Amino acid sequence: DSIRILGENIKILDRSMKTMMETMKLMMEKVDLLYASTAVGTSAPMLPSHPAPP
Amino acid sequence: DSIRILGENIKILDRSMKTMMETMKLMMEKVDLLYAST
Amino acid sequence: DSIRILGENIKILDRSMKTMMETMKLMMEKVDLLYAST
Amino acid sequence: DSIRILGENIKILDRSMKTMMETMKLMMEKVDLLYAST
Amino acid sequence: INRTDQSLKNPLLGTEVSFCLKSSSLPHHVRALGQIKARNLASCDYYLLFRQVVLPPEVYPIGVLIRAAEAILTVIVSAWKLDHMTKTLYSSVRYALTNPRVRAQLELHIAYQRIVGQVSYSREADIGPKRLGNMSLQFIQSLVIATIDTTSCLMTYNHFLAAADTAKSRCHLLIASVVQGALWEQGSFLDHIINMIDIIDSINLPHDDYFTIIKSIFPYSQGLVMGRHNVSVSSDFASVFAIPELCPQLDSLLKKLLQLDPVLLLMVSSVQKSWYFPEIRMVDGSREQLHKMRVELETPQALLSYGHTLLSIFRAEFIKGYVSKNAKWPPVHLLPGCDKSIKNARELGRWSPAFDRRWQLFEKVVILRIADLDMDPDFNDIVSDKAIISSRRDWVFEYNAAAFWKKYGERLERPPARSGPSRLVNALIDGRLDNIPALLEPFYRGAVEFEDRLTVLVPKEKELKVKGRFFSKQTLAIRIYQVVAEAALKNEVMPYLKTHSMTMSSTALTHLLNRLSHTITKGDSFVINLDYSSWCNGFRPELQAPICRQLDQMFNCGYFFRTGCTLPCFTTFIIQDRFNPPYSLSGEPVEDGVTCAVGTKTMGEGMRQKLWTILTSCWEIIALREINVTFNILGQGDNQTIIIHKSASQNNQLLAERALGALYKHARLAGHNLKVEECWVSDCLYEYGKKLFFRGVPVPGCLKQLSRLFPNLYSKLACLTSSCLSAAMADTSPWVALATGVCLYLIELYVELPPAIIQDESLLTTLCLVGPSIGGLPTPATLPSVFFRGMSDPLPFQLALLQTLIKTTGVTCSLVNRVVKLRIAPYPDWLSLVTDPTSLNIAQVYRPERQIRRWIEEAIATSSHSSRIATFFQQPLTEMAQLLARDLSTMMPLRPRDMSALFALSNVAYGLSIIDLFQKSSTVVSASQADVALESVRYKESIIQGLLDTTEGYNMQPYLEGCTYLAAKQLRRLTWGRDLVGVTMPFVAEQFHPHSSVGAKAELYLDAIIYCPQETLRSHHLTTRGDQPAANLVKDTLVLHQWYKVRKVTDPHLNTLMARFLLEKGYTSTGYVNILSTWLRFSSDYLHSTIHFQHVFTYGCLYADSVIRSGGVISTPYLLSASCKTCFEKIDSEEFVLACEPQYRGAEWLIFDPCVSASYCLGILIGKSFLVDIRASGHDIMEQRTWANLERFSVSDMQKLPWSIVIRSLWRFLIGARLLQFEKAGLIRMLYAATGPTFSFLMKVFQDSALLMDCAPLDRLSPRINFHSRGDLVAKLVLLPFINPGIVEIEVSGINSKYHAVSEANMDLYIAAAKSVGVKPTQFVEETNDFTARGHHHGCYSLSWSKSRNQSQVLKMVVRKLKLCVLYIYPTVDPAVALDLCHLPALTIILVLGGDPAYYERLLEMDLCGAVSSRVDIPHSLAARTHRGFAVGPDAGPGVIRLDRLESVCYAHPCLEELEFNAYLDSELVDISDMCCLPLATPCKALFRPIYRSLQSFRLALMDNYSFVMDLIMIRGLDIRPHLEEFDELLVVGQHILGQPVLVEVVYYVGVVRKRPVLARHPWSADLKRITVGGRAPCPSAARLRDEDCQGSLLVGLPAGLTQLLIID
Ligand SMILES: [Zn+2]
Ligand SMILES: [Zn+2]
Repeated sequence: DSIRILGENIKILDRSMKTMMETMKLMMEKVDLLYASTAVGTSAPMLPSHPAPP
Repeated sequence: DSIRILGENIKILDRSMKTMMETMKLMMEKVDLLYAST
Repeated sequence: DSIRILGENIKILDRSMKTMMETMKLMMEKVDLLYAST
Repeated sequence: DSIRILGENIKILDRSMKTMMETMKLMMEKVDLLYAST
Repeated sequence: INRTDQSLKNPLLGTEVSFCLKSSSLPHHVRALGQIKARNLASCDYYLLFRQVVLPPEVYPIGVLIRAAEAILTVIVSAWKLDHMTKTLYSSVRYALTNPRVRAQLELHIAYQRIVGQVSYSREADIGPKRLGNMSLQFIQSLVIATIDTTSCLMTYNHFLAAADTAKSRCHLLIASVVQGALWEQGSFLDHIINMIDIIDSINLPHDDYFTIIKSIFPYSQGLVMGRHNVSVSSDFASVFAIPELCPQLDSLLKKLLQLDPVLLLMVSSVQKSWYFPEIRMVDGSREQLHKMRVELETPQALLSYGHTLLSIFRAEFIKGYVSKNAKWPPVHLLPGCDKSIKNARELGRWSPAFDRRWQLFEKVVILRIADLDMDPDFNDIVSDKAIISSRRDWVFEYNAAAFWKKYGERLERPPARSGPSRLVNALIDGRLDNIPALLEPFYRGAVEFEDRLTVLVPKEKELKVKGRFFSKQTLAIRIYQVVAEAALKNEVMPYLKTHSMTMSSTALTHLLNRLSHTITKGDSFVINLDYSSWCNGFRPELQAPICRQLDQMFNCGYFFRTGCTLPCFTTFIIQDRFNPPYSLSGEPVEDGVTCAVGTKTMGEGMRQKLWTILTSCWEIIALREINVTFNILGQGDNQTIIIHKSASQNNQLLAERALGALYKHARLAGHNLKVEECWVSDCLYEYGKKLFFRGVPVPGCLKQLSRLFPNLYSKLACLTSSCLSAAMADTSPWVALATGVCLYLIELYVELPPAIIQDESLLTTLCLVGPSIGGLPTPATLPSVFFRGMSDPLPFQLALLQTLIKTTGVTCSLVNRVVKLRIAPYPDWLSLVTDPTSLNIAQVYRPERQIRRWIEEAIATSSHSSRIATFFQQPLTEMAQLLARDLSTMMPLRPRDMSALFALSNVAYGLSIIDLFQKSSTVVSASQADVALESVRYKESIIQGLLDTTEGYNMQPYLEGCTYLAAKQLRRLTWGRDLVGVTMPFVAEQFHPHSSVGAKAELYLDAIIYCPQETLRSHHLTTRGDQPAANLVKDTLVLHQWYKVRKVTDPHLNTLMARFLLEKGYTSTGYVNILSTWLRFSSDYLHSTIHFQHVFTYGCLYADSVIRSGGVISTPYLLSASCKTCFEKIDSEEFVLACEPQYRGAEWLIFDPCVSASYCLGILIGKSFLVDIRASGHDIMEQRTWANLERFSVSDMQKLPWSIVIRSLWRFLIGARLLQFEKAGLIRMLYAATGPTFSFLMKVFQDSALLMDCAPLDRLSPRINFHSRGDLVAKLVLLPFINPGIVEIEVSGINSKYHAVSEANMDLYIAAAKSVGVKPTQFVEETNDFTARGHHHGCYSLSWSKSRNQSQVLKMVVRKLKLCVLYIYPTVDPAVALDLCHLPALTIILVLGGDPAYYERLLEMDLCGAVSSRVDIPHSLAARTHRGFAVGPDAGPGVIRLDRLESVCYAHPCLEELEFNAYLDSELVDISDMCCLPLATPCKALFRPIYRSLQSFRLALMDNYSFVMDLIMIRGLDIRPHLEEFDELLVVGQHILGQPVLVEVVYYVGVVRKRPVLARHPWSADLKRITVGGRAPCPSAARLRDEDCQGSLLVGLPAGLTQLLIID
């Protein structure tokens, strides 16, 4: 039982992480579209938005 | 093997959080240069 | 025994996350209505 | 050795969380002053 | 080489001519300026010139063509045996080719083609003046000068090509129109076509208005049709266009066409390319394109919000589909605030219906990873000729240096050669695609390098838009990204979208389309036709970013899709308009808003073609759901059809109005402003797959379709035949297609070959009749697939055609040899055979190029510098393929069908597919072939020389007489040398000889097939419906191995070979005729002989169609008798002993008795079939599709199984199922009736009375139940479980658990094992009560219940008195009476059926013994129209037996108590007083033994029915009145036996009181339902049972309620 009392804890830690995922992804949608909207007609480079494949 | 698999899961959770690090750090220049335009 | 001391540290850890959680939400709204009021 | 490495893992998690916090406080003010900019 | 095109394939650009006119200083300009006249027109008005071209009449001698076409059509039709239509066909061809206007158009086409040929692919820069009648064409480099008169129209070569294509299209249109009109009820509509041509050619309006008119012709015609014929939903589509305000003559002509026939109007209006194409106004077109790629119809905030909503609905649909396909939710993470309903549904792995209306609840559901992005596309997508730009630095290679210099004053810094390839195949060859995951890595990051951020827009050719539509050519990296994304979406995501998923499964599409066709006519499902115009230049990043993010998460490809969703904002766009280049600042294009544009909101046409489809389905579903309608969104392109079903409370008009309002609202939110110009609702016209459908029936595409490497005659003819074959595959009639194809083929031959060949009528005919199967040019004639749909051997057809030609026409066999020039190859080429099972082993001289497969492979293997190619060609694939084919050649009983099957599922087959896909690319062939100009000249010279030699080929005399089946067998024997067998299939026309039943002899009827027309057919019926009906190779090999083991082949060679394949993969352990067919009831009663049968059926229907279209009419049924006996081979499959051990090795570098089991399976299969049938309503029963294809079975196979086993299995399944009242009631009502794949097919299986008496359940049950017809006995037998538990629970004892476990996935497997169990039972012949002069009166008489009892007995007694041996019975006689007469021994019955077996079929169905089948002569009965000798049924005539009913019974016959009739024969009375009853023996079931002399048997039946009625009363909602009537019949019999009076009417009160059945004549409870039964009469059969001592025994032990009902108070 002592192994599952924290097993749920890990899940809620994971769930908080998953909620964190969506939270910024909404930020990343907005920020990207701001930058893209200001790119038309300019030489603005293509800054990445994801670090790299594993 | 529950302990080993949960250790692996928390490891991949660490890696995802380092990806969180790099993405947020990556937005830095994107927002910053946006100021520089103005 | 030694597993007891690694429990409460998670308790405060989550309370740090919870205390962190509203930090996003209270700024979720303020970064949201930035976009509409634009 | 599993418990020891698990403890080191928790420690690196806590320090990475300190890094998250300090980079956020390096974020919140800069994002907020954009409101004063508009 | 200059002028390297023979057909229009590029947009009609005009900038080049403008540049050369005023600018430019090249030498050609000096000559060009010299030849222009004072009134020099502009290229934009080129069509205004070519319309004035007139040729002198009768310039090209073609009468030879007319005669040759006549002969060819005559020969083809005569071979098909539809001779009577030869007149129509060849008269139509002659009329088409003799009309002055048509001939003028044809000559113009010929002149244009000759001119094109003489200049195209030439090396000379300039070609002297060429006369085109009154024109004076002159060619300079790539420019053309037209000088009809003192007027000049200097134009580009593409303009001249467009003019030539227009002339050719008009020729096709005219010929097709004439032929088509010749085969109608409303024929001869050519005049209207010519009038339209003149009207259009008389238009002098400006360029833009003219092309607007031409473009609007078709939508305006659709609007005209809809407005007049819409019945429920209004329409205004016609009013939107400006044709009447611009060209009134055209409007009047179109309205006249509508008044004539809507289908004609739609067909004529379909053509949209027989009118000159426009010169795209690049200056304005490009500007508007760029502007439309950056306009914002909605604020990005609203677009993002609506994108979130679309993400919600997308999640909902995906979850629904996944649950429906896997019964479990995907891996999802519920955000905080998730609705408890979603949580519960996820926990239970279900899908509550409430979600569909509450998609918003899914905003809190996030889908986790479900798969991984397949960053390794298969070669099929990569190997393509789609043009691409290697990188940014190549942008300077899409413009003319001189024009750039003249437009800016500075040179264009082009490097000497392009920095990379120009087409995707070249890129793959160069090794640039060997590391795709690394190539797409920047996309994963989201930072596509600068070098791959350029797109070149290309105007699209052959489109009637003045401002043109541009399709984008992307960089190599972007193309690979597009391919990967499209593959991922179409494979892992798109299928799971439930609502959209039912838009690509052809089964679902076909079912939905059939439902729409059947439902639209009456009107309960109108269709909304969405047609987005700005779709391609639509979607903005905001709208799609949410779904992009969701997809990214689902595929665990971080910021991959979103990369493409925001990419175009950082892309440079340039218009591919040479002679108008953008300025070059630092080696990069500079934005100007006309030629170049840096960054745009959309990515342009041809990108994310799937994602946009998903989004469109999403918002359409959102729009329609909120108005609570029933939609079936259908379509994939910018045009989509929405099907809306009728609502029970709103007329279709209001429903359509609300749907249109909702769609407008919910498409505006998506930045896709929708206009009335592209939205119409109708219940008459609906378009899908570029095919109009008027009132359900498809609109013929004859007019349109028939109007559609280095050049060569073979390629042109092949394209012609393929186009005509596709048109025929469409609803286009085969005859119009064939005639038009023959005419066009003759024209094409006329264009190329010299006069020495053309002016030889016999040679031209023979050449046109020699197909490719025998080694000739592809011709429309030799195409058996024109009419049929499935595979067909072409060789017998070719031989039959040649045979008919030799027999009829004056052509001699020597000429056939001369034309054919058979040349058997020196050595067998097994690879070709395995690729084409039906082909001969001959040298295809006219093939443009053979053995090029090795040449392509060798060129690819070397000069590659790649990695994927190297590992894909590490040794010659062709050699290994030849080795594998030679290995497969050892099949002792050669079966090239199997070889092709076995060869197909091998890696080398995939390799050959890749190689010949490489060959498909245009210039990669030139890369291997390294110029063509000589080849084209060489090829022509070769064929021209070919058709001169008088030297014969292999003598064909022996292979032209006799049956063509034997001829094909012998030919294959000769051309391969070891007796190929198993693929030749007969030619239906030879196999069957249609005949009219009006005149036909018995010898003609022995073997034949019946065709019964329900009513007189005519031209109306032809167009109106009637009433009558990867690793996957692993799975393929597994199923094939099962299919083999079950055939019982267990050969070590095959086992090892298949295991080798599996370890290589890693495993280790019609349409055109159905409409008419619906008016034909079909039968087969010869029992001789798959897929080829469908060919025979289609041939019969074709005979009907021909005899109608020839002006005739069919009233009497017709036949298709068997003619060529030798064509009926007796097939007996043998083993595939491979003989020599297989040597192919492997590649690995590419990429209890079955009767019981079957009987139990049949029982359960039938049980579930009934279970699904009961659910279906009246509107869902017309479909004959049983649960799982229960129909494709023979009759003998079923009769092999002991029917007792099946009956027990079905009974056990039924009792085990134990359905509640509703289903039981549905079964009872429908089984007493008969509908659908139900008791119908049961009765279909149970004609043979042998099964009935031999059915163990029935014989025991026969004395227990009473029936009235064979259609009631079977129903009682199959309903026994729920009516008579007394016996069913006795036979339920038999059971076996392992039999239950027998899965149905292998249902056909047990049938095959039981194919040859033994021999079916016999029929026996049970007797009827006979009479003799000296006999004993036993009192038994057949048909006791029937009123015709006395009549039937009198006829029997008369027959026996007359000692007749042969008797004729007309259909007028009572069916029961004839049956009784049939049962008489030592008598032959000849029904006067006149070729209609309905009456005879009825007699068989009623009878329960073999008397009818044994004593009724079928060959004579179907061949008899009037009686010959003694007959019954006529009121008068020689030998006619007549019964005159006596007014008063004046005689008491010893056998018949009252003689109610007097027998007369040819006006002479027949004395029958001395006749007496014959000793009776085992009687037939027609005597109704179930109720026998033994009253205890009647007691058993009465008690059983009483119990059944009591059980029925407990069934709520069941109409019990029908059953009570049969029970009352037994009650009347019992009352007669007891002596009680037989009341005419009796009132019964029925109901459930205190949970018990009640059936009482007196109402003792208010809840009892009163039911009155009238017409009750005492049954004379009950008289025999009315024994005085038998009265008491009846009531002993009977139920009190039954006793009360029997006794009348
Ligand atoms: Zn034959
Ligand atoms: Zn019978």
